[PDB]
Order: sequence, then C-alpha cells, then structure tokens
Amino acid sequence: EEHVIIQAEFYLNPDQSGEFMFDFDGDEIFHVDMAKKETVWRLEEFGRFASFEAQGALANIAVDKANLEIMTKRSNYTPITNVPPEVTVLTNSPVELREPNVLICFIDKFTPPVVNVTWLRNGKPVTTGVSETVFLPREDHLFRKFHYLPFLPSTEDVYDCRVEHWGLDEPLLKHWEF
Amino acid sequence: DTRPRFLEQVKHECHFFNGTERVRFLDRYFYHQEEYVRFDSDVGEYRAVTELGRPDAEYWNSQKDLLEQKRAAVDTYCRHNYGVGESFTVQRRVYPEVTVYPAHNLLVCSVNGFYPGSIEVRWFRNGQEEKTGVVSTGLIQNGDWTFQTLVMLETVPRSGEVYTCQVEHPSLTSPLTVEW
Amino acid sequence: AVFQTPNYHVTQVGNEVSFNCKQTLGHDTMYWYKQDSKKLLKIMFSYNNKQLIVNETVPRRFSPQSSDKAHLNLRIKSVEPEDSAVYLCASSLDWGVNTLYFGAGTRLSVLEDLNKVFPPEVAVFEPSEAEISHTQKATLVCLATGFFPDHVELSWWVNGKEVHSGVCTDPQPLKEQPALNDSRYALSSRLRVSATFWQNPRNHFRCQVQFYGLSENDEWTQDRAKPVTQIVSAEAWGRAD
Amino acid sequence: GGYRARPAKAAAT
Amino acid sequence: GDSVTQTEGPVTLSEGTSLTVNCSYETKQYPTLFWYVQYPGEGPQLLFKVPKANEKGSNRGFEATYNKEATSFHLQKASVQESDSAVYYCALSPSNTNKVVFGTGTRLQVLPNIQNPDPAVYQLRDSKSSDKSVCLFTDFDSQTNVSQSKDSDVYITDKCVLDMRSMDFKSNSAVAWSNKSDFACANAFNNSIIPEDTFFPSP
Ligand SMILES: *[C@@H]1O[C@H](CO)[C@@H](O)[C@H](O)[C@H]1NC(C)=O
Ligand SMILES: *[C@@H]1O[C@H](CO)[C@@H](O)[C@H](O)[C@H]1NC(C)=O
Ligand SMILES: *[C@@H]1O[C@H](CO)[C@@H](O)[C@H](O)[C@H]1NC(C)=O
Repeated sequence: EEHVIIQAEFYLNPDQSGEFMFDFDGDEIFHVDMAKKETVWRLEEFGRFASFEAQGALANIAVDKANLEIMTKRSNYTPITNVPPEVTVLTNSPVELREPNVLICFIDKFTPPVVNVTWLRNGKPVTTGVSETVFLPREDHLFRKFHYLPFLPSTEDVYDCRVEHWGLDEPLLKHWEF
Repeated sequence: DTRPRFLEQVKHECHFFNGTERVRFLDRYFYHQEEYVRFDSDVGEYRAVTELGRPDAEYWNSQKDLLEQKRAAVDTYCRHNYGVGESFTVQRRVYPEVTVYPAHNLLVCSVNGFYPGSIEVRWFRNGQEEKTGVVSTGLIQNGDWTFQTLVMLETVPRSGEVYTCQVEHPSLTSPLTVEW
Repeated sequence: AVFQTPNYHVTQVGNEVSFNCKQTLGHDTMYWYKQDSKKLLKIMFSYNNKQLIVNETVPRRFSPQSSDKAHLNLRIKSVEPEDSAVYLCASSLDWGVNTLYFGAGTRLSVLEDLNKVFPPEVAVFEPSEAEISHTQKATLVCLATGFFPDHVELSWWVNGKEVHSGVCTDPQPLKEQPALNDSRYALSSRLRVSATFWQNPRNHFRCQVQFYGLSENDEWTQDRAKPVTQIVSAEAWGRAD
Repeated sequence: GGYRARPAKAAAT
Repeated sequence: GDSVTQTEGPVTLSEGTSLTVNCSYETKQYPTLFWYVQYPGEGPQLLFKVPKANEKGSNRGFEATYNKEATSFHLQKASVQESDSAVYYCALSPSNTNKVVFGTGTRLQVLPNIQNPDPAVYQLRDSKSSDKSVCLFTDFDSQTNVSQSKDSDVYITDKCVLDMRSMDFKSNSAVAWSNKSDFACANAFNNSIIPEDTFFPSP
C-alpha cells in the first residue's frame, strides 16, 4: 500500500557531472550511465520485466546543466556548503571463518556528491571484486552511497574504508576485524 | 581542488497510499540543497518555495499546455510507473535467513537479506517473551534491495530454558522460529 | 504562435538556403518537418533547449541552429531538386508526448535552371451580357498565365479594398504543357457581383497576383527582365451596358 | 513495460 | 517500426454526409493517438488527442475512439460541412517521448448542394489586352464533373465554388480559354458530361 517513487537528477559544477536515477522506497531501480548512454538496472532481473529509454535522461540532464548556470546567476554565485559524510562499515551476513561474505561501506549525509573511496586490506589498496552504487538521494537532499568488497573472512586480514571528501580535513578510515 | 561547487537538483516524486487509489505528485527543483519551486498535485500549479524560484513559477504556469500536463501527471506518470515495476518492487518478497549466536551474557538473533523492510522480531524464553534488555540495531538498508537487522536480548546464558527467536515478515504466511 | 521566414523561396541547385522560426508559446522543444506533394509529413530535426534530440536527415547536408529555445533555424548547404517541398516548424511544451504547434510553412523550390522562372501575365475578362440578363449577376474572370514556379497569391480589389466574398480562386494550377517537367502554370479566379454593381461606371475592379521570384542579389544574364518578386495586375471599370 | 520520465523544464531567463 | 495507415486518395462528399476516415496504427509501445487537420493556406493543427487506451476524442463534430484491440483510430463525423474541406492527418506517438509519426494525409473536399441550378456557358471579353477569349461554365450542380481538356492548346480549369455571402448564394464555375480561332464556347466543355438543359446563349 504505502510507497514512494522518486526520479532524482542532479548536475554539479564545475565538475560537469550529472546523474539520473529512479528510487523505490529507498532503493535504486535503475540509473542512466551518462557516458555510455545506457540504462543500468540495479538488479539484472529488473531489465527483463521493464525498460527505459536512456535518451530521455540525457535530455533531462542537459536541461539541468543549463538551468544550473541560470540558477547560479540568480543566487549571485553563492556556492554550495560542504557537508562531511558519515561512514559506516558492516557485513551483510554474520562473519564465519572461510565463508564468503561482503563488506559494506555506507557513506551517508554528505554533499556535494564527490567522494574518493578506497578499500584497504592490511593498509594496502584492494579493488579485486569491489563495486559501488551511484549517488542516492535523501529526504534532506544530501546523498548516500554504498561500496562493496567481497572477501573471505580470516583472522589474519583487517580492513578499512578510506573516504575522501571536501568537508573532511583528512581522509576518513573505518576499520573492521575478526 | 579548492574551487567552489554549484549543484542543481530535480526530484519528481510520486507518493502512493493504498496502492494507486490515492496518489500525490511533486515536481521539485533544488539549488544546492534548497527547494525553490514546486508543483504539488494538491495545489494544482507551480508555487515558489523561496523567492529564488518565483521567476520560474510565473513562467511555467503561463506556458500553454503546462497545467494540463502537470495536473494529469498522477495518471500519466505516477500511476503508470507504479505498474511498470509493480511485479518486482511492490510485489517483491524475500524470505530472510535467521541465525542465532551469543556474544557470553549477550545473545543475538541476526535476520539477514529480506525484502521488504517491514519485519517483526520477538524473543521467547520457554514461551515467555522477555521485553526488557532487548536491544536492536534497527532496520538497516543493505543497498542491494535487501534488508537486515540484529535484535539482541541480554540474558543469563544457562543450560535450561529453550530460547526461540520468532520473526514475522510479509514474505511468510506463518512466523519463523529458530531455537537455541 | 509560430512564425517562419521566408514564406516562399526559389533558388538554383547547389545554392545555400536558410530558414528561420520563432515560437512565443514558451515551449522548450521545436521541430522541423518536411511536407511533400503527396502530403507526406516527416520529421527532420528536433531541438529541446538548444540541444539536438532527433535527427532523421541525411548525414551532413543540413545545418540546424538554435541560439535560443524560442528560435530554430535551418540551413541547407547545397540544395538538390529533391529539396523542393514545404518546410514546417513546430513546437511542443517539452520533449515528452505533447501537442505539436505548427507554423505557416516555407515553400522552397529548387531548380536546375533559373531561366525557367517566369512571372505571370494577368488579364481580366468582363462579364457576359447574357449572364447579366439571365441571372442578374455578373462574374469577372482573371487569368494568370505563364508563371513559374507556382509561388503566387491572387487577390481581388474592388474600389481599392480587398474582397473575399464572391471569390473563387482555383486551388491548383494547371500546367500549360502537362508533359514537360518545368512547364509554366496558369491560374484562374472568379469574382461574382450583382449586375447592378458591375453596371455602375464608378466601380473599379482589379485582379492582383503577387509573384514570388528572384531577388536583387540574383545575377540575371538574359534577354527578358529579371523575374524578381513582383505584383502584376489587370483592371476593369464597370460598364453601364 | 516502459518507464516514462518526467521531462525537466527550462528555467526562466 | 511505428507506422500509421490512413485512407488513401482524396475524399469528396456532399455536405450533410457522414464521414469516416480509416486509420490503423502499429507500434510495440503504448502510444497516444492524434488527429491533425490542415485547412487551406494554414499549417497543421490539432483536432483532438486521446492518451488513454480505450477512450474517445471529439472536436468540431469529429470523433474517433482509440481501439487498442483493433489498433484503429477511425475518424467520423455525422454531417460534414463545407468548412471541413482540409487535409486530415492521423498520428501516433509513444507515450514515453514525443516521436510523432504521421499518416499519409487524406484530403477531404466537401461540396455544397446547389438548390436551384441554372447551368449555362457564357463568353467573356476584356480590353483586348490579351489574345485569349474565355468561356465560363457556371451555375451547375455539384454532380457535374468537368473534364480536363485533351487539346494541348485548350485549357480547362476545374470547378470552383464561390459564395456570395450577402445573398446566401453558392455557385460552381469552370473556365476554359484558348487563342486559336477554332475555339468556341459551344464546344469547349464537350469533353465533360454536362446537364442536357445547359443554356448556350446566341453570341
Ligand atoms: C554579488 O556579490 C558580490 C560579491 O559578494 C557583490 O559585490 C555584488 O554587489 C553582489 N550583487 C548583488 C546583485 O547582490
Ligand atoms: C579525489 O582525488 C583526486 C586526485 O587527487 C582529487 O583531485 C580530488 O579532489 C579528490 N576528491 C575528494 C572528494 O577528495
Ligand atoms: C484500498 O482501496 C480498495 C478499493 O476498493 C479497498 O477495497 C481497500 O480496502 C483499501 N485498502 C485499505 C488499506 O484501506
């Protein structure tokens, strides 16, 4: 019965960056990859029951880019105020030795939507198997994001999630052991 | 990099009550993180949230075909998109996996990988539901269209009464119980 | 509204043509359509807020341009004879499904040889006495002959003012030599008044054909006068008998 | 089933 | 491949006659359907549109229902008027984007009913600024069709209806002219089948 569907778009300057997504009760239905001009479904199965022409998203981003220049002039060039992110690390299952699991770095309540995220295993960067989501909307109009690192739990390896933002003076690391 | 940033956001929101029986549509424009103009289907026209959006409200309301297009959005846009994804969003059901372990004055019931978020987890002690010393992490969204939650009961760990964690979820017709 | 220029244009194969369009509706999206003799109405370009959306034209022969969301201009670099058509400009509220609002259209004629362009010869023919005594009405006939292409607008003027009542102008011209491709055209028109109105000598009737031809910038190297855009008329005063 | 985007409107100038 | 198919060729009706313009579409997306009208001298203009699958559109006495089972959008009017002469375009567009596909466009010509026909062929003259002499066939009813000439030095226009508004008077007329002295008004229109009671004045 009670649901909420949101079509969320933004454009950022001077980065010249834009995203187009659909949100259903807090989860991404799909987003449009601006570079490849392709519709990317959050779950592969979604693309077999529904469809969306990415062409309309690209048109909508081009309007947001032009409107941004107009709105920047309206405000007499007032810039955005940075808001540092809240980073949390967790797994999607109880951790058992030698049983595959996934670490989840959740970055929340931040703006502007520009972040550097790195998975550190024992202090050294790791990108094998990692994946991430696009910037997801928030009721207070900040942003949230998910990063995933599949791993095999062991007593030898430790992990951090290093998040870089412009609201943070220094990088932010969130640890995890056991 | 230190140069200033400028952000523009647009949110087209659809709110559904008892399915598509009652729908409210919202066309929302944001500069940085501040709404400046909005169309509310309950209002029927674009209204300015702040004075920054008063130029657009007068312009857009005057355009030919605009109000008819926007006053119909709940049918042509909100209700239509509800049905396109109904079978894998509104109707999506994922039964959870329940694991029980200690942490040993602390005993935890871990419910993982379920959709939707609505869940009810209770703790039983020999058929008696202890309502004190029950702590939950809350409902956390995994971001991959599944949820999880950890509800713990701080209880004397003794080899006597059987401890059963009971969960109730829209995916299951009957409650699910895991026994310790 | 939606305004286009020019209304008519004739040029030679290989020349450049430029059309222009403005809409005042406040709409974000504008369109160019090509309409042909057999009433085929197919899309060429679509612009939404100065950005190209649709392109169904051949790869590089055309050059659309939108400096503003209210302006949409079209440019043919080198015209072919197959470019002869009516070009309509349209607008819509935005790029989603919407009503299209069209302009009056630009009629473009592309010719291999500009010496096929002729202005009309206009003559008026006075009512028949037999029609006056049989029907108590009097019809003037206007013949515009020998013009090419059929970019003409005929009108009737009674006592210095344009008239529409009692007027019938043919909707289609007839080719003088229907076999040839560049045949010159003829056109007829009628003005019917009561016999007492024609029989008044103080009444002036004039048939006016506005031809759309070449311009001053055009180089004309032939015997006859340059067949530029011009008005050609023929007149008759009423006769008591 | 095909999703339909709400089109973004161009701001006044 | 979105496509629209309309009635072929030009339709000609006496006023007061019902009208039917058949339109069949074909599309793999959910469309909204339109009818456009193009009056003489103007550009195309919306008649009505139907966004919803099995609904009805109406305007100016015209009406068409969006039959998704038959994929049809036939235009109908119970009593066409002379002012309805125009070109009618059936069109579809997908509901997710404006991508309008138009049909071929059927020209409708509504002819008036002449209640007191007085067919006659008259000869006219000018100030002899031209070497032609025109013949005028006028006041015939709308049944008569004028045939184009077969002689290449003889020119015959089609019938034309003019309206003398203050008199509530309509009339049909066609013009025939030539410069050859062989041409006469008595034999100009005799390629057409004209009323037997046609009046030929003694010139
Ligand atoms: C915009 O800001 C600049 C610098 O803060 C100031 O000099 C200028 O007067 C401002 N303009 C308006 C219209 O407020
Ligand atoms: C991410 O790293 C790049 C490379 O140094 C840097 O230019 C950019 O400012 C960083 N962004 C953030 C948000 O730290
Ligand atoms: C939703 O509306 C339908 C309409 O018939 C009704 O039967 C149903 O009871 C409603 N549900 C709720 C929760 O009120």
